[PDB]
Amino acid sequence: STVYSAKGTSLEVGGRAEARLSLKDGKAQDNSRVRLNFLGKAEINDSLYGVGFYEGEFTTNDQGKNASNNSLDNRYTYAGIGGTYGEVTYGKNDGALGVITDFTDIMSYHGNTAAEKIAVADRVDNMLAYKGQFGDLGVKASYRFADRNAVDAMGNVVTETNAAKYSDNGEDGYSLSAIYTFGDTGFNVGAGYADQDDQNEYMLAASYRMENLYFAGLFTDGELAKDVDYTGYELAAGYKLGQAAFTATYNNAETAKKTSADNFAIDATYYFKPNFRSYISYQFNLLDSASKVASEDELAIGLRYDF
Amino acid sequence: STVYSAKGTSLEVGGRAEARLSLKDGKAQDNSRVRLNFLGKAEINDSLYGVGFYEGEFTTNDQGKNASNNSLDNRYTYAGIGGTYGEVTYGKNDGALGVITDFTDIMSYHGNTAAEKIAVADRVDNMLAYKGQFGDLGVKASYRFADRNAVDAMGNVVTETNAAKYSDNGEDGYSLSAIYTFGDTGFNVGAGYADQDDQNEYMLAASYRMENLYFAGLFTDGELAKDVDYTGYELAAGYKLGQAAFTATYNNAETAKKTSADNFAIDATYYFKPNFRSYISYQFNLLDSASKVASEDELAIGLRYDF
Amino acid sequence: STVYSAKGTSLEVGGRAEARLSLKDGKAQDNSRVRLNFLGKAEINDSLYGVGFYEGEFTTNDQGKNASNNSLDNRYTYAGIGGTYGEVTYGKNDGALGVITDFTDIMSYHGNTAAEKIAVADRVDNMLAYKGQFGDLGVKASYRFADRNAVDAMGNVVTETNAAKYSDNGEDGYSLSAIYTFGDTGFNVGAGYADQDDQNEYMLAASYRMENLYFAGLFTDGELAKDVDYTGYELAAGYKLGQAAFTATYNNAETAKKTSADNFAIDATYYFKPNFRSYISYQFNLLDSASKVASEDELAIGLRYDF
Repeated sequence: STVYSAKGTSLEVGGRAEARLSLKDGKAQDNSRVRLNFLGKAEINDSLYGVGFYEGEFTTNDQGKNASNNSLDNRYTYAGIGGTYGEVTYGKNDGALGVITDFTDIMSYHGNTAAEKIAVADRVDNMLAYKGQFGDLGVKASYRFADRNAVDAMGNVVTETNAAKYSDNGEDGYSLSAIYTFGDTGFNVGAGYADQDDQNEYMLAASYRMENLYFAGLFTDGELAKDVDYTGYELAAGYKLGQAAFTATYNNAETAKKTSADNFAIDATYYFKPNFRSYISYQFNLLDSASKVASEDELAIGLRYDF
Repeated sequence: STVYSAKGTSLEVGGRAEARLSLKDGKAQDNSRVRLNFLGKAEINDSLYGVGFYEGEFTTNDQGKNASNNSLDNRYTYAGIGGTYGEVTYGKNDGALGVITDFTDIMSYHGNTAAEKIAVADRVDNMLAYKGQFGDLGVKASYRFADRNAVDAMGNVVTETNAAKYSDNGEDGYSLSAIYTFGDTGFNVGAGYADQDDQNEYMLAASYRMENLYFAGLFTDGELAKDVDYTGYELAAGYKLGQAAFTATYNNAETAKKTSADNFAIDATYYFKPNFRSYISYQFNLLDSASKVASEDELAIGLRYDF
Repeated sequence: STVYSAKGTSLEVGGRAEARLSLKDGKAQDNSRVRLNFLGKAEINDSLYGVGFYEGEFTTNDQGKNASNNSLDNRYTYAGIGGTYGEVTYGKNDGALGVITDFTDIMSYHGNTAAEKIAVADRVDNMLAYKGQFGDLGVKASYRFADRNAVDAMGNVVTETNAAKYSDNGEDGYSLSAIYTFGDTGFNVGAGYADQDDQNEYMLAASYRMENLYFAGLFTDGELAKDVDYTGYELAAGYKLGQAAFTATYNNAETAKKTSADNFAIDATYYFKPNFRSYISYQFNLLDSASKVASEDELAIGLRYDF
């Protein structure tokens, strides 16, 4: 029953099977998903290595029939090289700000509703991505090229068979972030910045962990388009008791000077094993009459198996 | 060349590569397919475990060119928990009646043409599924929630950005089945029921196995819509001689009081190994002038490798 | 962390993660891709075996947003049987001429621009494929059935529910090739032929390898439609120095009596390990004013991890 890699010294296969039931106004939606991933690494010498990575996400939307479900999202497709000076990759990979949004994104299902990341800062293709650790300072960066297109003699996009010349879409950008870990103390701070076409943002964050408790704060500010502001605040707390972890978050965002998210959420997660867990979560959506839909609370129940 | 699971104690990778040539009126169609699956299990204690499962189906339809083939069907996406009282899952998984249709679904390619299962009884998402064994009695059940949707102030389906309130599609339902195995004797009986919106059905079945022979009967009856009956009958026989297994079935169904299927089929399957087999099969389609297409016989030839 | 095959004695998992940056007129396109493959083999006796194979290709096209990327191509889906007299498969697999085009297709990214293969000769479904080695002679062949369709009483394609009779698309064809290896000398010659509907072609090739050097020639000639000629020429050279391999090719094709490709290209590839390599490549496109687009040079940079 023995499984081998064709060419590598080794291959790590991972991902999840994650059953998720969402209840809003007593009505049920299946938000379940599978992820499959493949990680290969080639040691070159004891200070240099090559890496390759894929991850896909697979869902269903039957709507009451045994349908054919052709739903795939290639979340990551990259190769890279790393070693003494860090790691650099090309192809769809994470920008710089995810490690900052992680300060307050601690829940099983809810949270992360007021820390919007633009593409170059989040996860996107046609991008070089860098990371490295220098003592207690963790750094990330990315640079994204604008995407080549083909245009007619008037400059409109057409098929390469019938085009006059190449142009591009102006979607270049970059991101940067740093995190300082204060020795063994449990304290971290973080910051980052990103810029792409008419969008820019910065983030600042801090956190503390001590034994069975955790808390953290996050501030996000910038512009999602020309003269369209965005500002967001999140706070987070966590408590561990045996194999159970309980979390709460408060998230608040405004967009174009109007409240766009306002949510307090709490959950309980039970770890039967490190890779098998159940959870239940409730999000109080505190926007007023926002339409009724935009304001509905959410109950979520789940079971998560990690491969 | 060594392959590891990222987080699990173990991972089982399975599926098939199955070459299938279909001939009708001397004209060939490629019905070949690949299935890939991933099964993870986490032992919690010696009476409790967690489970996660994915399976996809992958085909081609070139029609004479070297085409790009984007054909995927996520057949199963689920997690569950089981142990002393049985197993329960959420996400796309089997309803109760497949283990009943299996009494007569014994051929490599043909058969199973007069035992139609509705969605909640077959395989569908937004569904809790249960199974367990109590002595010689095997039981299954499922319950399906209706699917949440979003509607305008007049109650028509629209995008959640522009909706007034949540509603649903009324596609709730349930299924149940039981199978009794009569000790070591080779005798089994089975029954089940399913109900969803305007559809309901029941099934009754029996089978006998003794050494190199097998035979079985199946009866299906109910409604596929309001005042639209469905009744189906199947009989099956099987004979094993060395590494070859030969099967024959007769299947007959009526729908809205008219004959909709009438097929006698026979095949031979040779097991070179437990996981590599060839087959040939012929289906006599006995409907009269039904159009010519609806009445054509089918010859099928195949080769099946299981991973 | 242990990974097993469900039913096989063993399973080989392979493929690649391949980062590729393409630059034309200073404008960047992400041509990166992942391939995943699964190869199973069942030994029957010491002169007979069964085989099953899948391979998929997975890409992204974000165009500056963190998009959902549903891009899959099932490149191979087949099962087969082989042993003393060779191997035969059915389902999407290679026709006969790829092993001939390989004489001059030696670069990491460029080359293979003037050796066009028709479907039955390239890779296509509804096809039997054969290969075998008889002393120093390597042979391949394939035969493709025309694809069944369903037509109305006037002979137009419609759904099988509403059709009168079955017809087909006339897309039958075959291919054949042979390669003679002259003992230990480093010399090979090759030839092949293919025919499908209104297309036919032949190929002739020769190559020499000696130590750190390689060179080769390829000639292709035939018709891509009724009274639409195609002729192509390629030359190739290769030099290895430590872990670096350098290649150059010249490719020239005419179609309907006009020059359709004219490219000289050169590259360098560094093998850090057998399964991890970087490359850089430049293609001089020598067509004149062809539109500007059709004539642009290409710089390509890459990193390739093989699983």
